[PDB]
Amino acid sequence: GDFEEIPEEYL
Amino acid sequence: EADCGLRPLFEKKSLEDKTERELLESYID
Amino acid sequence: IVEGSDAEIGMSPWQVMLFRKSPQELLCGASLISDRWVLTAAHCLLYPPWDKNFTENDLLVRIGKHSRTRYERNIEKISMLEKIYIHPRYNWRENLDRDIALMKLKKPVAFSDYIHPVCLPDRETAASLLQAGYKGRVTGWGNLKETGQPSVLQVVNLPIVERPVCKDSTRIRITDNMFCAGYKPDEGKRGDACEGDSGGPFVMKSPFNNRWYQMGIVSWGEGCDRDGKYGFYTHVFRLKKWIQKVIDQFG
Ligand SMILES: NC(=[NH2+])c1ccc(CNC(=O)[C@@H]2CCCN2C(=O)[C@H](N)Cc2ccccc2)cc1
Ligand code: NA
Ligand code: NA
Repeated sequence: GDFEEIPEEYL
Repeated sequence: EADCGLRPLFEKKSLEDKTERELLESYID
Repeated sequence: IVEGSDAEIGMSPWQVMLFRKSPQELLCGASLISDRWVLTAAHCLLYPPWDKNFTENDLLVRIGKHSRTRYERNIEKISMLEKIYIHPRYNWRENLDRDIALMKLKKPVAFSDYIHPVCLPDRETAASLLQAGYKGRVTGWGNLKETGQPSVLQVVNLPIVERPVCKDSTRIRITDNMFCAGYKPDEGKRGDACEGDSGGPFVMKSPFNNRWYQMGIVSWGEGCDRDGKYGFYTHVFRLKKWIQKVIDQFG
């Protein structure tokens, strides 16, 4: 829940 | 890898981390 | 990691974080063993008593990290999984015997000051270092207590324990594919891996060639840092023939 979001390119 | 296990920020520039000597001292004598 | 300390930058450049795609969370630790192969614990990927069975598309590998939750722009590298390989005789039904899995990445990761593979032991280094009393180092972003969540990667050095003391500390059946580490209650010092540290490396620095070798994988424990209990680690050297077969057959 506390994770900063990763660049969308990786999902 | 030929270079495996050699850390760029420690072994590769001959720097030691703060607690690796604790391991060395345990490999007795 | 319980009773450990914050890592220095670049101290464990083979440390890998296994990350769940949705909900976005830490799943496990792991280690980099080449530019395309990552080593972890099988229970990180498959554990039917807990309804755990991840597939490649469920996960990401994050390499070069220090901060647990932050996206470390220009430092970490995030990689997709090509394929997972679990030991065919991994014993999830009983005692996590042969708790080891490999992951191949879709593309090779770029090495850097923060990203660098660890060595796997050959028979002689293992014979020389895997001795009661000799200390290794375990790293991870798992729980700080049995019952957070650290801000950054944690590290703790722990001595290997004699196999009879390992055996006498638990009712679980121990095998030659496992070893245990930790301080005894009369030794004063403490420390242990814990939930979330699963799959991360137990490493030792060889005094012969000053290289770091991965001797264990964080596997299991009863509670964390309890007196008279020890952490159990997969014995990497004993399962190395499987490791090499996979990489030799699949690249
Ligand atoms: N060093 C430690 N204190 C420690 C503790 C826990 C973990 C994470 N590993 C686990 O949580 C594993 C997953 C299956 C149950 N489990 C456990 O560690 C169980 N608590 C003990 C157990 C039960 C059945 C078979 C083998 C071991 C990793 C390290
Ligand atoms: Na026992
Ligand atoms: Na203990």
